Amino acid sequence: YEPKSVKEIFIEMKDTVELMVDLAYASLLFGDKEIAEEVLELEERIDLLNYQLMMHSVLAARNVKEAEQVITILQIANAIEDISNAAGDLAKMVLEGVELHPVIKETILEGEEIIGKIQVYPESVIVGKTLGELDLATNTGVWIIAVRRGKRWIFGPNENFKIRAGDVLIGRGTRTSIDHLKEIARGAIRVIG
Ligand SMILES: [Cl-]
Ligand SMILES: [Cl-]
Ligand code: NA
Ligand code: NA
Repeated sequence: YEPKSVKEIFIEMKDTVELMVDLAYASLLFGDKEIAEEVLELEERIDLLNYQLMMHSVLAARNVKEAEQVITILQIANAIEDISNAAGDLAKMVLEGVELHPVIKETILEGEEIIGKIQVYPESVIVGKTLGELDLATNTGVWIIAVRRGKRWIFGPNENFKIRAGDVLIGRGTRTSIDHLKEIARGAIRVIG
């Protein structure tokens, strides 16, 4: 079985925890327990990745200097784990079904960076275009963290994911970036970039 590198594991941990925080906020904004459950599942993936990272890091150091260097990696992974656990604490609030103070959703919709729901209409030029080909993060500033398609969720969709009419995109970005993508998704804006 092909071994992974410390960097591959590290990159997945970093990418994953970022997705987790975004999804944690999304679960609070929409009071969505399925999103919240995904966060807890990602928390488990982070623990597994952290374990592999420690296994690799331990085995990779044989002398003092190497040891000192692998320790810096473990220290950062520990910080990532702290963030992962914090995101899990937010998701747990949603799973418990507590009544959220109204300012919470408002805060999520009004910060420098926000979470937004974007409905894709049939006439939108993005229909039929995969995420890889579109790369919305790059071309629109709107980062897609999940997609609701009917009765199913696609979390952290890759480049092989193709957008369809009816899809509901969950994005993270500035308010103006979100309103802009909504116009594109509606069909009002026929041009992308
Ligand atoms: Cl690598
Ligand atoms: Cl379609
Ligand atoms: Na060692
Ligand atoms: Na739909």
